[PDB]
Amino acid sequence: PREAAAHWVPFEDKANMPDNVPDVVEVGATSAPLLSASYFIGAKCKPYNDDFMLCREESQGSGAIDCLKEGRRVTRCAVSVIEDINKSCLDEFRLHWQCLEQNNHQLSGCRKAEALLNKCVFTKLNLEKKIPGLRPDEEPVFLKKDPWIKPAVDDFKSVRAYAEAKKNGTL
Amino acid sequence: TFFHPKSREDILNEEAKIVQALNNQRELTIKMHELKREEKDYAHSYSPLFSDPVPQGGSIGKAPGSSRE
Repeated sequence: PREAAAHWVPFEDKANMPDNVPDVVEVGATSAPLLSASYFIGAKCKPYNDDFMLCREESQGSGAIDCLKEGRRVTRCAVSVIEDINKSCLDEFRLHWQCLEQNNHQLSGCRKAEALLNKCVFTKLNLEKKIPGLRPDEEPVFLKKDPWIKPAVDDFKSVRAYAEAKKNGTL
Repeated sequence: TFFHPKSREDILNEEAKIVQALNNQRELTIKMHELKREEKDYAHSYSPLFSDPVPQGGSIGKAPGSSRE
């Protein structure tokens, strides 16, 4: 839809959901940690996400009311991913999304924290980052050694952590 | 004896053939007036290759849930 125009007053609604709709926790993460956990959500919630979208498409208009079970599953899978991150991989995750905040949510300014986080989640949770649609001939941009595009200032904490991890063989 | 007119039977037959041709042209004119102003196909009237009238719109933000039959 279009954005509002020329005047607009926000209005909330203090009503509760009907009782034939079970309750579901929300995700609760803001922009940056969710951008950091996007690929790990996609690695685990592919079937649930595409089932949600397929039941929306098959409904042909009534997707808001026909797809509630499916959306609840999607929300729960995402909450599980972020709970696993917080339980196990919180320091690297926080490095990554604070690094995203000081940039303009450009993942090109955060590769040194991204590497640590991807290693951590691949070892503990067994979820790896993959950019689909590519060929075996194409290099994914998050694995390039020397890119053209680099941050103005590389994040300090991430640099110190990358250095320490290379000195301790964690990478 | 100089009078050698075409006989009555042949005159009638030639006139009958003429009238048969005229009625044939009449029935052809009626048939053509009826084959026109008769509903034609979407392939014959608009588009013989892309014969689907159903529009598939934009593609840049295609929402699942936008198609409808």
